Amino acid sequence: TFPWLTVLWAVPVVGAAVVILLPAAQQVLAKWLALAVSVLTLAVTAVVAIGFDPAAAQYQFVESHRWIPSFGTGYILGVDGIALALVVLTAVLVPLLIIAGWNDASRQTGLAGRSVQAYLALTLAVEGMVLMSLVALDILLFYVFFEAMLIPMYFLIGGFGGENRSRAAVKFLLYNLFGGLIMLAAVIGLYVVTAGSDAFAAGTFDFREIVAAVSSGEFAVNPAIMNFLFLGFMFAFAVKAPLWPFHRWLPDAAVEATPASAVLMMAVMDKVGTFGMLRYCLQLFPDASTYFRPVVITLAAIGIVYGAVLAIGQTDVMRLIAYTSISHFGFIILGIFVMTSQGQSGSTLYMINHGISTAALFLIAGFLVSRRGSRLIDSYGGVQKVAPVLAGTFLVAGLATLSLPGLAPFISEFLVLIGTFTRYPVVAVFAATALVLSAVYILWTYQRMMTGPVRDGIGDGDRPVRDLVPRELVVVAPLLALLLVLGIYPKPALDVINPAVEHTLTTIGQTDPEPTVP
Amino acid sequence: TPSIEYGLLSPMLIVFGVAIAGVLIEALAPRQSRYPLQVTLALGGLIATVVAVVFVARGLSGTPGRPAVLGAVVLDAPAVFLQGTIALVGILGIMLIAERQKATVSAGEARGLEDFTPQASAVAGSVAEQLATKTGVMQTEVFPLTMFAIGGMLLFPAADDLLTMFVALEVLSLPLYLLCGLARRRRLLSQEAALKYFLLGAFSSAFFIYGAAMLYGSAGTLDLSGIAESVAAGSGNTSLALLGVALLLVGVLFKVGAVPFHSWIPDVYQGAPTSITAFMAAATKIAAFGAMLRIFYVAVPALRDDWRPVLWAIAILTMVVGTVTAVTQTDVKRMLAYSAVAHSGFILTGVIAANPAGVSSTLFYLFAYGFSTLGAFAVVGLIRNAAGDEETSMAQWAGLGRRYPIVGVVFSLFLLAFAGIPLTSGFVSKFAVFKAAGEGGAIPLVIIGVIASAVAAYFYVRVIVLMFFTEPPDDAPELVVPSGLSTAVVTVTAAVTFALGALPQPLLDLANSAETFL
Amino acid sequence: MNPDNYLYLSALLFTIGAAGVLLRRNAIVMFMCVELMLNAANLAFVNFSRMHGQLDGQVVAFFTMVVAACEVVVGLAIIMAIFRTRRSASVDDANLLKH
Amino acid sequence: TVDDKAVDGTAGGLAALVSRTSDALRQVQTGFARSYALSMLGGSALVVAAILAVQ
Amino acid sequence: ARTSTSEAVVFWVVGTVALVGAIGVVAARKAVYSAVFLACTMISLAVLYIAQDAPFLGVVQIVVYTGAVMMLFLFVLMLIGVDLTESLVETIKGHRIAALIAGAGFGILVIAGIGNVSVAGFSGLAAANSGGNVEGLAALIFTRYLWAFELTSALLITAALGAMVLAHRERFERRKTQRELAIERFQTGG
Repeated sequence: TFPWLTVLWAVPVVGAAVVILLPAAQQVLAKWLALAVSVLTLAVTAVVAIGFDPAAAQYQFVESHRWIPSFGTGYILGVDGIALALVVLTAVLVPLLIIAGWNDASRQTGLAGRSVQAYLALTLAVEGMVLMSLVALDILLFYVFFEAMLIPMYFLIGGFGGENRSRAAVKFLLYNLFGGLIMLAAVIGLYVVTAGSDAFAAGTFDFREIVAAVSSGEFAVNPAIMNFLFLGFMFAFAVKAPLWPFHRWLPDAAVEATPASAVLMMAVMDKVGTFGMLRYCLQLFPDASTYFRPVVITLAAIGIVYGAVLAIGQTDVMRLIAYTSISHFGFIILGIFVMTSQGQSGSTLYMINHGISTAALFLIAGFLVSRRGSRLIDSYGGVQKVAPVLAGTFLVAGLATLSLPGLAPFISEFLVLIGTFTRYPVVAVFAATALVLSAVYILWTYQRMMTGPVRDGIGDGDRPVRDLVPRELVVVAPLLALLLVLGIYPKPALDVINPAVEHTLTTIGQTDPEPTVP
Repeated sequence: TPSIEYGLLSPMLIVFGVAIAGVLIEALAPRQSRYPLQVTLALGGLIATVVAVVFVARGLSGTPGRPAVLGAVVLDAPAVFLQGTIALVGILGIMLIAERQKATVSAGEARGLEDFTPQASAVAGSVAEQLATKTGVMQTEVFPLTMFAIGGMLLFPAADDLLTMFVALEVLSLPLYLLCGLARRRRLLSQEAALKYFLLGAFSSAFFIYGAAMLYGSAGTLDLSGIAESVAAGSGNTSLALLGVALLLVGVLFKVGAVPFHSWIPDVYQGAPTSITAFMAAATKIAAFGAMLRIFYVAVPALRDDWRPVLWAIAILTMVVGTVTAVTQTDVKRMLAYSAVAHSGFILTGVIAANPAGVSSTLFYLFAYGFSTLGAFAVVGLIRNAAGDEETSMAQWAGLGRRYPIVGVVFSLFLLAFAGIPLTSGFVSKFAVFKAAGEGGAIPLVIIGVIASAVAAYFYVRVIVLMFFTEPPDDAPELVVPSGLSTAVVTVTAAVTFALGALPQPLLDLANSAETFL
Repeated sequence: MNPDNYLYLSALLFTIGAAGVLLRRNAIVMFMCVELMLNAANLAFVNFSRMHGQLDGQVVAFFTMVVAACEVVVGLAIIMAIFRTRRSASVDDANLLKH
Repeated sequence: TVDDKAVDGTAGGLAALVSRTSDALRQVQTGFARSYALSMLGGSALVVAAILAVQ
Repeated sequence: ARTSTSEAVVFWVVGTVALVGAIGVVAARKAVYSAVFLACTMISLAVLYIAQDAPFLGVVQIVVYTGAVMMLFLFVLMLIGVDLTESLVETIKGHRIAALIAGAGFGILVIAGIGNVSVAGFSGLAAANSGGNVEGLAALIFTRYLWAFELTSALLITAALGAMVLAHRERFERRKTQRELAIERFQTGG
């Protein structure tokens, strides 16, 4: 009965509170304490995952309390296979991002000496609020945390960043908050509809009850209202997890923010968009999702190819990785909205693999960018000679983001592509071209940077490119280790994800299409 | 003979008797002892008023409410809620008003941090004004005037007939007309603000009284319940009822500051003393909206189909013009003024609900928003130019948060609350009003309010950008903490804005229990 | 003569009062126009009270006159301070706060 | 080009529209109390709307 | 509902005076003329109140507004001028036309809203004034409207406080006395 889920999200926020409250002189102690809180949250995640039985009921570790009955929302947490997977992703990443951004806040001034403490506390608050969103089984609670986590990252981008930090932070927050406010419109519409229907005792936000009612058919509502509410949810989840048209904010912010914070935005937080698409959009609005399924599928595939192309066209390392993440988000959304067990399971595993892979690749690029203070690709050359280990890890990460079977991401992309073929073969081929496009923007980048004659000031002067330090080794090794393990033996993660995907597909009245042959 | 419910009328009676006693202190107390007594007499009185209200709340536990003076005053749950809110906001406002100068080397410390000119009758910058400042004299008459305003604003929600509302409107307005012209610096601007507010307030009150005349003509009575019986009974002149409702609405909308009638607020809030700005922006909004709730939920419910379409448009305009005009405003005080303009429309949405959820949401919105606005204006008062003038140009605020992380964080909390980001009372508040509007059939207003809030988040966020994401300029304004009274106001206000956002069910149950008028 | 005529007159007077507040710069003239609006409201109250066979509106006229007197005095105080600072009673001159 | 000019350009155009409209509205605050009073008296838009609400 | 033709004549002449007085208040370019026109309008409205079976209200109107317009005339002489003939020239681009249009529109709309009302039942005031018009007003004021009557005291006090705070000038700006002036190196005669 222990509040495992509640503690899981509480610990990061309380840790941020303690950290920001430390004396400025305890900066080193602040770093260590933040790392310790992250590790404690990861241990909580470990116990939650171990106790979770994917063969058991859909929702586990369910904690329920009354929070705001006037709004029909209660503090209800419960972790399913998909939420468990993303929770494990967030937990494993956050300590690594902390030890990745160890010195990121050193060169800041002001904040009464709390710049390091502010950085770490903001990171912890983001981690905890993302966790709260993931394990929240209350629509309004989830929206609360989903929208609010924009603010800690808005600060984390604006402070602790490059020259365009102000502009990129504003664009990020405004895009995402406009989406969130559209989802607030949709949330209030959903509350009104539930209040207008006899299926519920009163206007309700309990996700489980609403899902059960819509599945049981009792909660019968006009398809027009459902379409509009679905669109409201979709706009916010699309701007959050960048669906092609709305991606525009992510490139700048990822470029401007410090690499650890940018990875925290992309690998962890942006996932919450697709997560919502998987949990709410499909399981609240099955008929609307089906009706809009072709258009969203088209948008996701176009996003895949479009992000791949733009990454190809990027002169900037960080912008290239951001567009690569956009294309991978296109993959995730495509796999989620194809409503195929292969598709949804592959897209969940793809959220995991893309989180880890982008984290590794982007952090390696961030170290390289730190060594020489230029983000321009042409500013480098022959780095493979000076920093062999940096180049090796960068190549491994690229291979991961390249969807090579020897690494994790392939297992997912494949699964998604397979899923897309059973319902939209043209779209499946259109996305499969991204296998080629990924090779392009990955290997061309590595060629321009690591190979060729060593560029000026690369191995000499005041800005040489020194190899990876031990701390960067600690950051990098676990990520590549997970990539290898999940590529070789995804069986545990897939076994966790599949029951949740099957539950979802049963919920929305969809099934994997039968093979052509009888 | 008439029966006077003294126990009921206790809060207003206490405030008005305290105001009279304060005028006595001015009349027959020596100079040096006036301020210590007034701030003693005022604050205690309001605290007593607060106490009275809670007992009155206990008194109305069984019955829904009661009239007091043979009509003309009805203490019901909404009335006691609004009176308690106004009492708390008045306590905070008087703690701001009583703040004296930061005695540096001389004993001329005289109620200057309150921003009140030592002798308002003197020509600004005259040798007489300078000599008064050197001698450290203060026009303590401010304390009674403020109290009188509160008295009126206490009654104006509780007035149960047109004559009492009109008298209370004048009683609260005249003190504010006078107070707006007493600022310590930029005396020209304060005097202009006082003149504008007087002229436009007199205009609006003339409309208010003429509408009261039309309502009386239609109904044959001016007790609100009698007007409701007439309009519902169909016996009165429907056209006169409508015209009177419209003309009365003109005055009440001026008081709250709807876009057709908002033009005063920018100038008045800019030029008025920052303390008085903070006090009024909460108290007058609360009192005016309470009266408008009473008129639209007691006096004239039956004509909803007749006045709903009007408020709709107003609300629309209020949210749009109020927010858009703020997007490109460059002065912090004026930006907060336009923010108040927009939040008036946000309130009006939940008033348009015309359902009990409308009343509950409106009461919560007024409480939380009044507190937040008072805190934000107090903070804006703490920031000083090198010359002492309250630095309000946004450019001078660059890096203000970095130089003062605590005040920066508190002000950012207030801004996020105004934007309505979750975890702040401002979210819960806007959510409640929007939910009432949607449940009441006014979903389109919820959508327009969503869009308006999305637009307003930009100007709310640019200020946080200036505080934290920019390095302080060469001449950055310093933070003057004049006295522990202002600190207490800021702390209480921010703590309320945060707690009432995280765990709002306290005071939200009280808002619900105040959903019905007598 | 239909009693309603009084209301029309009141409506006219208020209207003129309104127009005055918009057209005349001199603060004293603005105050007199506001007094015209308040007195028009009083006339409407008196006519309606006569119509309804009760003195309520006549009572309300007293309180309106009281409010008019207090409003005029407050405006006079504000104008006296402004005139001391500026030596001008024109409202248009109080234009510093804008945009 | 599409990204920098169409996708980003649409958002930038919406921002420019908001900013231009904000400037145009802010011009409405001429600072003349009689202009504010003129807006309030044009508030008889409320009177006409409520009267026309019967039809 | 048609009141005695005598009342018709009284209304026509007196309301003509009142309407012309308001128009002169708005239009007279000498502020003293506008003050006198306001006094005329107040007197006319008092006459109308008397004619509408409201003696005390009309008489108090005459008294109090005699006082008020006298003071407003004094303030015109102080702050504006003794016989200053103001230009009344539109200083805000096109504002005069907009104000005229808005005022006329509001007047037309208010007249439309009022429309025919008296035809719907006009209960004379005789049953009310019987026993004393002032007696009835006292009954109402101190029984039903006692709270508003009390708050009029707050209005009065606030007006006094505003006058003292903004108008009264303390010692610092006090003008020197003749006694004071003669002194100080024998001022004004040395």
